[PDB]
Amino acid sequence: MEIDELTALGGLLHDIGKPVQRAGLYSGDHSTQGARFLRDLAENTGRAEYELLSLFSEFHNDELMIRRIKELSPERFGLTMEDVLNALWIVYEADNLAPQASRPLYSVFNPGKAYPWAELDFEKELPVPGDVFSIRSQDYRELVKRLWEELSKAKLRSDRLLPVLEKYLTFVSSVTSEGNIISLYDHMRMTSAIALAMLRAGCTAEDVRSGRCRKEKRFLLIEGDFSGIQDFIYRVSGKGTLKYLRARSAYLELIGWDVVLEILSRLGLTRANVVFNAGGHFMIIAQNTPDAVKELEEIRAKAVEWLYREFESDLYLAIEWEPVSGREFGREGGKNLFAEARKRLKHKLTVRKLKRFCPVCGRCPTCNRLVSLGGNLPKLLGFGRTAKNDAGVLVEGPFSGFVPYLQGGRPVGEQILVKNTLNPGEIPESAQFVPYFVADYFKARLGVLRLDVDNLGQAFTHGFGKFNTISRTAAFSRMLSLFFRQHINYVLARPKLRPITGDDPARPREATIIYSGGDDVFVVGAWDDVIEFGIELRERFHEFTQGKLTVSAGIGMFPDKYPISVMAREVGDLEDAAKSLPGKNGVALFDREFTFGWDELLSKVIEEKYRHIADYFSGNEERGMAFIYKLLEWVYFLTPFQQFANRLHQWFQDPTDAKQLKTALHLYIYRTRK
Ligand SMILES: Nc1ncnc2c1ncn2[C@@H]1O[C@H](COP(=O)(O)OP(=O)(O)OP(=O)(O)O)[C@@H](O)[C@H]1O
Ligand SMILES: Nc1ncnc2c1ncn2[C@@H]1O[C@H](COP(=O)(O)OP(=O)(O)OP(=O)(O)O)[C@@H](O)[C@H]1O
Ligand SMILES: [Mg+2]
Ligand SMILES: [Mg+2]
Ligand SMILES: [Mg+2]
Repeated sequence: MEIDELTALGGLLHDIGKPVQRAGLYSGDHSTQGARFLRDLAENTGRAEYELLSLFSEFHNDELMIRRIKELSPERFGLTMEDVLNALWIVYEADNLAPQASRPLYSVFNPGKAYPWAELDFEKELPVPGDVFSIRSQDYRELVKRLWEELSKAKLRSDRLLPVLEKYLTFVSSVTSEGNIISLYDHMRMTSAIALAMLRAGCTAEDVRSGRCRKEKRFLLIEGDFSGIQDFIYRVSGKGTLKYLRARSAYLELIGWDVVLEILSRLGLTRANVVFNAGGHFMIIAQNTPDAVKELEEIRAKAVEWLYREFESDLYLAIEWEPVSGREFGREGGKNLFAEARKRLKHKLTVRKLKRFCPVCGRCPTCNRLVSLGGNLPKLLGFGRTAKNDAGVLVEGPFSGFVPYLQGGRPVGEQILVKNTLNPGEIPESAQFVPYFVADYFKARLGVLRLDVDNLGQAFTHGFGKFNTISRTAAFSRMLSLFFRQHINYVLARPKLRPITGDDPARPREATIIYSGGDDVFVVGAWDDVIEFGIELRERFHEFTQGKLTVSAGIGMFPDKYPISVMAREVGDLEDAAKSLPGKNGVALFDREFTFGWDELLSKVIEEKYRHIADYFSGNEERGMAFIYKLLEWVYFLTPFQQFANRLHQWFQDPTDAKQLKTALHLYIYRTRK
C-alpha cells in the first residue's frame, strides 16, 4: 500500500469506531472499538490492509504505539515503521484541524431540531428536522450491519470508500454534543482531505508535534467559479429544443468537473478534497507548495484558453487560491480566521472575474453534438472521462473527452461520472468512481419559473456566523445541495398542492427542469402546474430551512415560437422585480410586475380571491369572461349574486386587497378563455 493511500484512507477510517461503539459491538471507547472492527473486517474477509488501517482508530512517543506498529510488521505492505508513524501523526493532526451516544445530528437551520438516522440512496424522502429523538442502540446495529456488508465488498480505495461512508454516515452526528451540525461523513472526508494535503505539503511527525502545521501557511484554499452562465446556457434562438437546452446545461456540469478532476489529478488529491462543487462554483483543500502553485497556474491558463477559443467570452472560469494555516480552517473563537480567509479568496475571485474581458449557438458542430446528447439523456447513466480524441468522445472540456455512458452500453474511461447513485456497480475496477447528482425531472401558454435563494452570500459569511469553519461550511453546502439536486425531484413527482389544477388523481407535474443546483432553479411546463410548483417548492424549502432562508421567484408565460433567450431574460426580470421588493421573499406572478408574498399569493390571491370567482362562475351561462373583462375595466351602476358582488365590492377599497384581486381576475382569464 502506498503512503498516500495509507494517509487518505486512515483519515477516512480514523473515526469508524463511533457507530460501532454507539451500537455496543465491543467494549471501550470508539478508538478501541473501531480498531477491533477493522481487525474483524480484515480477518473475516481476508484483506490484511484493514489491519494496518485499524491502527489509525487505535489513536485519536508511546511504548504501546511503537510495539503495535511492530506487531503489524508494516513491511508486508511495503511500508516502513517510520511511514506508519508519520501517517498516524498526520491523521491525528488532520482530525484536530478538521458525550451521549444517543444524540442525533442536529439540523443546520435550527440547532433545536434533528434528523432520525436514515441511509442515503433510497427513497430519499426529505429527512427534515423534527424534534429531538435520541437514536437507539439498535438503529446503530442496523447501520453497522449495512456498513460491514458494503465495507466487505468495496475496493480499499478512496473513490470506493467515500460513497459507502456518505451513504450510511450522512445523518450520523460526528460528535454527540447537542446542537452538533457536522455529520460523521463530513468530518471523515475533511479529516482525509486535510491529512492528504499535509502529506503533499511534506508535513512530518516533527512538524506536527511542533505545532508548525497549525501556525504556518501549509495549505491552499482553491476556489473556482463560472461567470456568464445565462449567456452560455440560455442564449439560443427559437430553434433549439428543450432537449438541446438540457444537454447544454449538462455539458456545463461536465466542463466544471473536467477542471475539478484535473486539479485533483495534478495535485495528487482525492474527491475528499472537494469541500463543495455546486452550480459551477467549487472549493478544494490542497497543499501549499511551489510545485502545486505552478500546476494550478498551468491548469488555470489552459482552462481559460480553452474557454475563450470554444465560446469567446460567453463563459468565463475564475480560479484563485489562498494560502492558509491549519488554524485558519477554524475560528479560534474571537478570531474568525476561516471567515477572514474566505473573504480574501472571495475578493481575489472578484478581481479575477473583472479580468475576463450558428442559428442556435450564435458563435454548429458542438451544437450538433448537444442534440445527440439531448436525444440520449433519458437513457444516460453518466460519462466516461478520457483523452480528448479517444473513441466514443461526444463532447470535450478543457482537458478531457466525455463518453456518454448509456443504459445499454459499456462504461469507458479513467474516471466515470455516474449519475444519481452512490453505487459504482457496472464500472471497471480500474476506474475512478465519481458520483454526481442532478435534478433530472422530465415529464394557452407555457410557464417558466426562476426561483433563487435570497441573499445566499450573507448566510455563508454571517447568516442566521455559525458556518465559520471549513467543516460547518461543508455541512451547510451539502445540505443545500441535497435540496436542489434531489428533494426538488420529489416535489415534481409527488405534488400535493393543486388549487388551480384539481387534486383528482395524484399526478406528477407537467414540467421539466432545465437546471437546478447551487441556489437557483429554472423550470418550464404547463403554466398552471408551473405556478403551483413554484409555490409548493417554496413551501418545501421553507420547511427544509425552518424559515431561515427565503426564496424569490419569477413566473412568465410565453407563446410557442418564443426564443429561449428572450424567455430567460424576461423571467429573470420578473425575478428582478421580486428580488427588488424589500425583504425579497416573494414572487412576480405574471409578465407584469405586481409582486406578492409567497403566503399571500396562495392564501389570498389563489384560495380567497381566485376561487371566489372560480366557485361562483363554474359552469355558468352568462360568461364570466364577459363579467370579468368589464370588471377588469359607480359600483351598483356597474350592475350577480348579492353575496357574490358584495364581497368583490369590499375588496375594491384602497388596500392590498384590490391588487391581489386584479391578479386573481387575470388568473381566471388565462385559465378559462378558450
Ligand atoms: N449547468 C448550469 N445550467 C444552468 N444554470 C446554471 C448551471 N450552473 C450554474 N447555473 C446558474 O447560473 C447562475 C449564475 O449566472 P451568471 O454566471 O450569468 O452570473 P453570476 O454567476 O452571478 O456572475 P458571477 O459568476 O460573476 O457572480 C447561478 O444562479 C447558477 O445557479
Ligand atoms: N450548495 C452550495 N454550496 C456552496 N455554495 C453555494 C451553494 N449554492 C449556492 N452557493 C453560492 O452562493 C452564492 C449565491 O450567490 P447569489 O448571486 O445568488 O447571491 P446571494 O448570497 O444569495 O444573494 P441573493 O439573495 O441576491 O441571491 C454563490 O456564491 C453560489 O455559488
Ligand atoms: Mg456574470
Ligand atoms: Mg441567490
Ligand atoms: Mg443564485
